[PDB]
Amino acid sequence: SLNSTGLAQAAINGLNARFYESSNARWSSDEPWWISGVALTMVIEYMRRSGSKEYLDQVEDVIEVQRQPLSWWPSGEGEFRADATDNTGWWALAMVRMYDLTGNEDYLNISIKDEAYMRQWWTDTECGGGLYVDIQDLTYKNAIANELYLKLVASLANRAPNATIYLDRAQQAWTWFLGSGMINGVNLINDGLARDSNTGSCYNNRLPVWTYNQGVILGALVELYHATKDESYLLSAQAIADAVLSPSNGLTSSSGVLTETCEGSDSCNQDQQVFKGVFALNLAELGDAVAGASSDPDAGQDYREYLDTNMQSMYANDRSEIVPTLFDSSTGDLYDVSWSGPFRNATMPKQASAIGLYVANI
Ligand SMILES: OC[C@H]1O[C@H](OC[C@H]2O[C@H](O)[C@@H](O)[C@@H](O)[C@@H]2O)[C@@H](O)[C@@H](O)[C@@H]1O
Ligand SMILES: OC[C@H]1O[C@H](O)[C@@H](O)[C@@H](O)[C@@H]1O
Ligand SMILES: OC[C@H]1O[C@H](O)[C@@H](O)[C@@H](O)[C@@H]1O
Repeated sequence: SLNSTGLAQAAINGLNARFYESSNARWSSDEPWWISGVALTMVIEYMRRSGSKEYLDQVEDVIEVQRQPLSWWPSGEGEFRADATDNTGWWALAMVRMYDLTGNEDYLNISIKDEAYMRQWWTDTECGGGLYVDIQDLTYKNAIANELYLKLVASLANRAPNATIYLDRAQQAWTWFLGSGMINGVNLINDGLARDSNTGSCYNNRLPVWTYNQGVILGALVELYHATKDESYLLSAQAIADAVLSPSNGLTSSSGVLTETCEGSDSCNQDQQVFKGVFALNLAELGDAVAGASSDPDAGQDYREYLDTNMQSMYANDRSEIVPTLFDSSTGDLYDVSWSGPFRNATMPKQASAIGLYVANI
Protein backbone atom coordinates (compact mmCIF):
# COMPACT_ATOMS: atom_id res chain seq x y z
CA SER A 1 0.00 0.00 0.00
CA LEU A 2 1.08 3.56 0.84
CA ASN A 3 3.32 4.28 3.84
CA SER A 4 2.77 7.98 4.49
CA THR A 5 5.45 7.90 7.20
CA GLY A 6 8.08 6.71 4.73
CA LEU A 7 7.07 9.31 2.12
CA ALA A 8 6.84 12.14 4.65
CA GLN A 9 10.44 11.44 5.65
CA ALA A 10 11.53 11.24 2.01
CA ALA A 11 9.82 14.57 1.33
CA ILE A 12 11.47 16.18 4.35
CA ASN A 13 14.79 14.78 3.13
CA GLY A 14 14.07 16.32 -0.27
CA LEU A 15 13.13 19.63 1.32
CA ASN A 16 16.37 19.50 3.31
CA ALA A 17 18.65 18.45 0.46
CA ARG A 18 17.43 21.19 -1.89
CA PHE A 19 16.37 24.09 0.33
CA TYR A 20 17.85 23.84 3.84
CA GLU A 21 20.66 26.33 4.51
CA SER A 22 22.99 25.03 7.24
CA SER A 23 24.84 28.36 7.52
CA ASN A 24 21.57 30.28 8.07
CA ALA A 25 19.55 27.69 10.08
CA ARG A 26 16.62 28.34 7.74
CA TRP A 27 15.13 27.04 4.50
CA SER A 28 15.42 29.22 1.41
CA SER A 29 16.30 32.78 2.44
CA ASP A 30 14.84 33.91 -0.91
CA GLU A 31 11.33 32.73 0.04
CA PRO A 32 8.96 34.22 2.64
CA TRP A 33 10.38 33.85 6.13
CA TRP A 34 6.96 32.78 7.42
CA ILE A 35 7.08 29.71 5.17
CA SER A 36 10.20 28.54 6.99
CA GLY A 37 7.92 28.59 10.05
CA VAL A 38 5.34 26.46 8.26
CA ALA A 39 8.09 24.06 7.17
CA LEU A 40 9.24 23.79 10.80
CA THR A 41 5.66 22.94 11.80
CA MET A 42 5.54 20.12 9.25
CA VAL A 43 8.80 18.60 10.47
CA ILE A 44 7.72 18.93 14.11
CA GLU A 45 4.34 17.42 13.23
CA TYR A 46 5.95 14.53 11.35
CA MET A 47 8.05 13.71 14.41
CA ARG A 48 5.09 14.17 16.74
CA ARG A 49 2.77 11.87 14.77
CA SER A 50 5.32 9.23 13.69
CA GLY A 51 7.21 8.97 17.00
CA SER A 52 10.54 9.57 15.25
CA LYS A 53 13.00 12.25 16.37
CA GLU A 54 15.45 12.24 13.46
CA TYR A 55 15.12 15.99 12.77
CA LEU A 56 14.93 17.18 16.38
CA ASP A 57 18.50 18.48 16.37
CA GLN A 58 17.90 20.38 13.12
CA VAL A 59 14.59 21.84 14.36
CA GLU A 60 16.29 23.05 17.55
CA ASP A 61 19.02 24.79 15.56
CA VAL A 62 16.39 26.60 13.46
CA ILE A 63 14.52 27.71 16.59
CA GLU A 64 17.63 29.06 18.37
CA VAL A 65 18.56 31.23 15.39
CA GLN A 66 15.13 32.45 14.20
CA ARG A 67 14.40 33.16 17.89
CA GLN A 68 16.83 36.07 17.68
CA PRO A 69 15.74 39.70 17.11
CA LEU A 70 14.94 40.01 13.40
CA SER A 71 17.14 42.35 11.38
CA TRP A 72 14.06 43.68 9.54
CA TRP A 73 12.02 44.01 12.77
CA PRO A 74 14.19 44.75 15.82
CA SER A 75 11.28 46.41 17.64
CA GLY A 76 9.82 42.90 17.93
CA GLU A 77 12.74 41.96 20.23
CA GLY A 78 12.92 38.43 18.87
CA GLU A 79 10.92 35.40 20.02
CA PHE A 80 9.38 35.45 16.50
CA ARG A 81 7.65 38.82 17.10
CA ALA A 82 7.83 40.16 13.54
CA ASP A 83 6.57 43.00 11.30
CA ALA A 84 3.15 41.38 10.77
CA THR A 85 0.73 39.56 13.02
CA ASP A 86 0.51 36.65 10.58
CA ASN A 87 4.30 36.34 10.38
CA THR A 88 4.39 36.00 14.18
CA GLY A 89 1.39 33.66 14.23
CA TRP A 90 2.92 30.95 12.04
CA TRP A 91 6.00 30.64 14.25
CA ALA A 92 3.85 30.89 17.40
CA LEU A 93 1.86 27.83 16.34
CA ALA A 94 5.09 25.98 15.53
CA MET A 95 6.24 26.60 19.12
CA VAL A 96 2.94 25.14 20.35
CA ARG A 97 3.70 21.97 18.37
CA MET A 98 7.32 22.06 19.56
CA TYR A 99 5.94 22.14 23.12
CA ASP A 100 3.59 19.26 22.31
CA LEU A 101 6.50 17.19 20.99
CA THR A 102 9.10 17.91 23.71
CA GLY A 103 7.18 19.20 26.73
CA ASN A 104 9.78 21.97 27.19
CA GLU A 105 8.19 25.00 28.90
CA ASP A 106 10.60 27.16 26.88
CA TYR A 107 8.64 26.73 23.63
CA LEU A 108 5.28 27.29 25.32
CA ASN A 109 6.72 30.54 26.70
CA ILE A 110 7.48 31.74 23.17
CA SER A 111 3.82 31.13 22.25
CA ILE A 112 2.71 33.09 25.31
CA LYS A 113 4.93 36.02 24.32
CA ASP A 114 3.57 35.84 20.77
CA GLU A 115 -0.07 35.91 21.88
CA ALA A 116 0.59 39.06 23.88
CA TYR A 117 2.42 40.66 20.96
CA MET A 118 -0.38 39.90 18.47
CA ARG A 119 -3.17 41.09 20.82
CA GLN A 120 -1.49 44.51 20.70
CA TRP A 121 -3.22 45.04 17.34
CA TRP A 122 -6.65 43.73 18.30
CA THR A 123 -9.04 46.70 18.21
CA ASP A 124 -12.69 46.66 19.25
CA THR A 125 -13.27 50.04 17.60
CA GLU A 126 -13.05 48.89 13.95
CA CYS A 127 -15.16 45.91 12.82
CA GLY A 128 -16.15 45.43 16.46
CA GLY A 129 -13.01 43.37 16.95
CA GLY A 130 -10.38 41.32 15.18
CA LEU A 131 -6.72 42.24 14.72
CA TYR A 132 -4.89 43.89 11.86
CA VAL A 133 -2.36 42.03 9.77
CA ASP A 134 -0.25 45.01 8.61
CA ILE A 135 1.38 46.14 11.85
CA GLN A 136 2.97 49.15 10.18
CA ASP A 137 -0.18 50.30 8.34
CA LEU A 138 -3.34 48.97 10.05
CA THR A 139 -5.51 48.79 6.93
CA TYR A 140 -6.55 45.13 6.69
CA LYS A 141 -8.12 42.68 9.14
CA ASN A 142 -7.88 39.57 6.97
CA ALA A 143 -8.88 35.96 7.58
CA ILE A 144 -5.48 34.33 8.00
CA ALA A 145 -4.20 36.60 10.78
CA ASN A 146 -7.36 36.23 12.83
CA GLU A 147 -7.50 32.49 12.18
CA LEU A 148 -3.91 32.08 13.40
CA TYR A 149 -4.54 34.20 16.50
CA LEU A 150 -7.71 32.23 17.21
CA LYS A 151 -5.85 28.92 17.00
CA LEU A 152 -3.09 30.33 19.23
CA VAL A 153 -5.36 31.48 22.06
CA ALA A 154 -7.38 28.27 21.73
CA SER A 155 -4.15 26.26 21.98
CA LEU A 156 -2.97 28.27 25.00
CA ALA A 157 -6.36 27.69 26.64
CA ASN A 158 -5.42 23.98 26.68
CA ARG A 159 -1.76 24.30 27.70
CA ALA A 160 -0.98 27.60 29.45
CA PRO A 161 -1.22 28.21 33.23
CA ASN A 162 -3.66 31.17 33.18
CA ALA A 163 -5.69 29.07 30.77
CA THR A 164 -8.98 30.83 31.62
CA ILE A 165 -8.06 34.22 30.15
CA TYR A 166 -7.11 32.37 26.96
CA LEU A 167 -10.44 30.52 26.93
CA ASP A 168 -12.22 33.86 27.32
CA ARG A 169 -10.16 35.36 24.50
CA ALA A 170 -10.70 32.37 22.19
CA GLN A 171 -14.45 32.25 22.79
CA GLN A 172 -14.64 36.01 22.25
CA ALA A 173 -12.47 35.72 19.12
CA TRP A 174 -14.58 32.96 17.57
CA THR A 175 -17.74 34.95 18.20
CA TRP A 176 -16.26 37.94 16.35
CA PHE A 177 -15.03 35.82 13.43
CA LEU A 178 -18.36 34.05 13.00
CA GLY A 179 -20.31 37.31 13.09
CA SER A 180 -17.72 39.12 10.95
CA GLY A 181 -19.17 37.93 7.63
CA MET A 182 -15.98 36.29 6.31
CA ILE A 183 -17.80 32.94 6.43
CA ASN A 184 -20.04 33.35 3.36
CA GLY A 185 -23.22 31.65 2.13
CA VAL A 186 -21.62 28.28 1.33
CA ASN A 187 -19.60 28.17 4.61
CA LEU A 188 -16.30 29.09 2.98
CA ILE A 189 -14.05 31.89 4.20
CA ASN A 190 -13.18 34.81 1.94
CA ASP A 191 -9.80 36.47 2.26
CA GLY A 192 -10.67 39.32 4.60
CA LEU A 193 -12.75 42.37 5.41
CA ALA A 194 -13.12 45.82 3.89
CA ARG A 195 -14.39 48.94 5.62
CA ASP A 196 -17.26 51.14 4.51
CA SER A 197 -16.04 54.58 3.52
CA ASN A 198 -19.00 56.49 4.97
CA THR A 199 -20.20 54.23 7.80
CA GLY A 200 -17.04 52.57 9.15
CA SER A 201 -18.75 49.17 9.15
CA CYS A 202 -16.90 46.17 7.76
CA TYR A 203 -18.01 43.58 5.22
CA ASN A 204 -16.65 40.45 3.58
CA ASN A 205 -14.44 41.85 0.83
CA ARG A 206 -15.31 38.93 -1.52
CA LEU A 207 -11.59 38.36 -2.22
CA PRO A 208 -10.56 34.79 -3.14
CA VAL A 209 -11.31 31.66 -1.12
CA TRP A 210 -7.84 30.35 -0.24
CA THR A 211 -7.40 26.78 0.94
CA TYR A 212 -5.37 27.72 4.04
CA ASN A 213 -8.18 30.07 5.17
CA GLN A 214 -10.45 27.02 5.46
CA GLY A 215 -7.82 24.98 7.30
CA VAL A 216 -6.36 27.06 10.11
CA ILE A 217 -9.89 27.79 11.39
CA LEU A 218 -10.48 24.02 11.68
CA GLY A 219 -7.54 23.60 14.05
CA ALA A 220 -8.85 26.51 16.10
CA LEU A 221 -12.30 24.91 16.40
CA VAL A 222 -10.75 21.57 17.31
CA GLU A 223 -8.70 23.26 20.05
CA LEU A 224 -11.80 25.17 21.16
CA TYR A 225 -13.52 21.81 21.40
CA HIS A 226 -10.76 20.24 23.49
CA ALA A 227 -10.95 23.15 25.94
CA THR A 228 -14.77 23.20 26.25
CA LYS A 229 -15.83 19.62 25.33
CA ASP A 230 -18.55 21.35 23.22
CA GLU A 231 -19.26 19.46 20.00
CA SER A 232 -20.83 22.61 18.47
CA TYR A 233 -17.27 23.66 17.62
CA LEU A 234 -16.66 20.35 15.84
CA LEU A 235 -19.95 20.83 13.99
CA SER A 236 -18.97 24.32 12.82
CA ALA A 237 -15.61 22.95 11.71
CA GLN A 238 -17.29 20.03 9.95
CA ALA A 239 -19.46 22.40 7.92
CA ILE A 240 -16.41 24.36 6.70
CA ALA A 241 -14.62 21.12 5.83
CA ASP A 242 -17.70 19.68 4.09
CA ALA A 243 -17.91 22.78 1.88
CA VAL A 244 -14.26 22.30 0.88
CA LEU A 245 -14.80 18.64 -0.01
CA SER A 246 -17.84 19.49 -2.15
CA PRO A 247 -16.82 19.60 -5.84
CA SER A 248 -19.56 22.17 -6.49
CA ASN A 249 -17.43 24.76 -4.64
CA GLY A 250 -14.38 24.59 -6.91
CA LEU A 251 -11.88 23.60 -4.22
CA THR A 252 -12.19 19.86 -4.90
CA SER A 253 -11.58 18.68 -8.45
CA SER A 254 -13.80 16.18 -10.25
CA SER A 255 -11.17 13.60 -9.28
CA GLY A 256 -11.52 14.49 -5.60
CA VAL A 257 -8.18 16.32 -5.63
CA LEU A 258 -7.64 19.54 -3.70
CA THR A 259 -6.99 22.45 -6.06
CA GLU A 260 -6.01 26.04 -5.33
CA THR A 261 -7.83 28.54 -7.55
CA CYS A 262 -4.57 29.83 -9.11
CA GLU A 263 -3.68 26.31 -10.27
CA GLY A 264 -5.83 26.75 -13.38
CA SER A 265 -4.13 29.93 -14.61
CA ASP A 266 -0.78 28.47 -13.46
CA SER A 267 -0.25 31.65 -11.41
CA CYS A 268 0.36 30.44 -7.83
CA ASN A 269 2.94 32.70 -6.18
CA GLN A 270 5.50 32.06 -3.39
CA ASP A 271 2.78 32.28 -0.72
CA GLN A 272 -0.02 30.34 -2.40
CA GLN A 273 2.23 27.37 -3.23
CA VAL A 274 2.08 26.25 0.42
CA PHE A 275 -1.62 26.79 1.13
CA LYS A 276 -2.85 23.25 0.44
CA GLY A 277 -0.63 21.41 2.92
CA VAL A 278 -1.73 23.77 5.69
CA PHE A 279 -5.33 22.76 4.99
CA ALA A 280 -4.58 19.02 4.86
CA LEU A 281 -2.77 18.96 8.20
CA ASN A 282 -5.58 20.94 9.80
CA LEU A 283 -8.23 18.65 8.33
CA ALA A 284 -6.38 15.69 9.84
CA GLU A 285 -6.85 17.27 13.28
CA LEU A 286 -10.56 17.63 12.54
CA GLY A 287 -10.82 14.01 11.40
CA ASP A 288 -8.96 12.77 14.48
CA ALA A 289 -11.09 14.84 16.87
CA VAL A 290 -14.30 13.77 15.09
CA ALA A 291 -13.41 10.07 15.17
CA GLY A 292 -12.70 10.22 18.91
CA ALA A 293 -15.68 12.42 19.78
CA SER A 294 -18.08 9.61 18.81
CA SER A 295 -18.22 5.86 19.26
CA ASP A 296 -19.08 5.42 15.57
CA PRO A 297 -16.15 3.72 13.77
CA ASP A 298 -17.04 5.63 10.57
CA ALA A 299 -16.71 9.02 12.30
CA GLY A 300 -14.45 11.16 10.14
CA GLN A 301 -13.99 8.39 7.54
CA ASP A 302 -14.70 10.89 4.76
CA TYR A 303 -11.97 13.27 5.93
CA ARG A 304 -9.47 10.40 6.07
CA GLU A 305 -10.74 9.12 2.71
CA TYR A 306 -10.19 12.60 1.28
CA LEU A 307 -6.60 12.89 2.55
CA ASP A 308 -5.82 9.40 1.26
CA THR A 309 -7.27 10.14 -2.20
CA ASN A 310 -5.24 13.34 -2.38
CA MET A 311 -2.06 11.57 -1.22
CA GLN A 312 -2.14 8.92 -3.94
CA SER A 313 -2.78 11.53 -6.62
CA MET A 314 0.17 13.65 -5.50
CA TYR A 315 2.37 10.56 -5.16
CA ALA A 316 1.62 9.33 -8.70
CA ASN A 317 1.33 12.65 -10.59
CA ASP A 318 3.36 15.29 -8.73
CA ARG A 319 6.46 13.42 -7.55
CA SER A 320 10.10 13.63 -8.62
CA GLU A 321 13.25 12.35 -6.94
CA ILE A 322 16.65 14.01 -6.52
CA VAL A 323 19.50 12.62 -8.62
CA PRO A 324 22.13 11.11 -6.34
CA THR A 325 25.75 11.73 -7.26
CA LEU A 326 29.17 10.40 -6.41
CA PHE A 327 29.62 13.24 -3.89
CA ASP A 328 26.05 14.02 -2.73
CA SER A 329 24.40 10.79 -1.56
CA SER A 330 21.30 12.71 -0.42
CA THR A 331 18.03 11.08 -1.46
CA GLY A 332 14.37 12.01 -1.18
CA ASP A 333 11.30 13.22 -3.04
CA LEU A 334 10.43 16.56 -4.67
CA TYR A 335 6.99 17.97 -5.38
CA ASP A 336 5.33 20.67 -7.51
CA VAL A 337 2.25 22.78 -6.72
CA SER A 338 -0.48 20.69 -8.38
CA TRP A 339 -1.46 17.55 -6.51
CA SER A 340 -2.85 16.15 -9.76
CA GLY A 341 -0.97 18.04 -12.47
CA PRO A 342 2.50 17.19 -13.72
CA PHE A 343 5.80 17.84 -11.97
CA ARG A 344 7.51 20.85 -13.54
CA ASN A 345 9.81 21.97 -10.72
CA ALA A 346 10.08 21.93 -6.94
CA THR A 347 10.13 25.04 -4.79
CA MET A 348 10.36 25.25 -1.01
CA PRO A 349 6.71 26.36 -0.51
CA LYS A 350 5.57 23.51 -2.77
CA GLN A 351 7.78 21.03 -0.93
CA ALA A 352 6.51 22.15 2.49
CA SER A 353 2.91 21.71 1.29
CA ALA A 354 3.71 18.21 0.04
CA ILE A 355 5.11 17.27 3.47
CA GLY A 356 1.93 18.57 5.10
CA LEU A 357 -0.24 16.17 3.09
CA TYR A 358 1.91 13.15 3.93
CA VAL A 359 1.97 14.08 7.63
CA ALA A 360 -1.82 14.55 7.49
CA ASN A 361 -2.07 10.82 6.58
CA ILE A 362 0.40 9.55 9.25
O1 LIG B 1 -1.81 35.05 -1.57
C1 LIG B 1 -2.95 35.26 -0.74
C2 LIG B 1 -2.60 36.11 0.50
O2 LIG B 1 -1.79 37.27 0.08
C3 LIG B 1 -1.51 38.31 1.04
O3 LIG B 1 -0.57 37.93 2.08
C4 LIG B 1 0.51 37.16 1.62
C5 LIG B 1 1.12 36.47 2.82
O4 LIG B 1 1.80 37.50 3.57
C6 LIG B 1 2.08 37.24 4.93
O5 LIG B 1 3.35 37.74 5.33
C7 LIG B 1 2.05 35.74 5.34
O6 LIG B 1 1.99 35.58 6.77
C8 LIG B 1 0.83 34.99 4.83
O7 LIG B 1 -0.03 34.64 5.92
C9 LIG B 1 0.09 35.77 3.73
O8 LIG B 1 -0.71 34.87 2.99
C10 LIG B 1 -2.76 38.79 1.83
O9 LIG B 1 -3.66 39.58 1.03
C11 LIG B 1 -3.52 37.56 2.36
O10 LIG B 1 -4.69 37.89 3.13
C12 LIG B 1 -3.86 36.58 1.22
O11 LIG B 1 -4.54 35.44 1.75
O1 LIG C 1 9.73 36.86 4.43
C1 LIG C 1 11.05 37.39 4.24
C2 LIG C 1 11.19 38.60 5.15
O2 LIG C 1 12.59 39.05 5.07
C3 LIG C 1 12.86 40.23 4.32
O3 LIG C 1 14.24 40.61 4.35
C4 LIG C 1 12.06 41.48 4.79
O4 LIG C 1 11.77 42.36 3.69
C5 LIG C 1 10.69 41.07 5.40
O5 LIG C 1 9.68 42.09 5.23
C6 LIG C 1 10.18 39.74 4.84
O6 LIG C 1 8.89 39.44 5.40
O1 LIG D 1 -10.15 45.17 0.29
C1 LIG D 1 -9.68 44.64 1.53
C2 LIG D 1 -8.16 44.87 1.58
O2 LIG D 1 -7.54 44.39 0.34
C3 LIG D 1 -6.10 44.51 0.26
O3 LIG D 1 -5.40 43.26 0.17
C4 LIG D 1 -5.43 45.24 1.45
O4 LIG D 1 -4.14 45.77 1.05
C5 LIG D 1 -6.28 46.45 2.01
O5 LIG D 1 -5.78 47.72 1.57
C6 LIG D 1 -7.80 46.33 1.74
O6 LIG D 1 -8.58 46.87 2.83
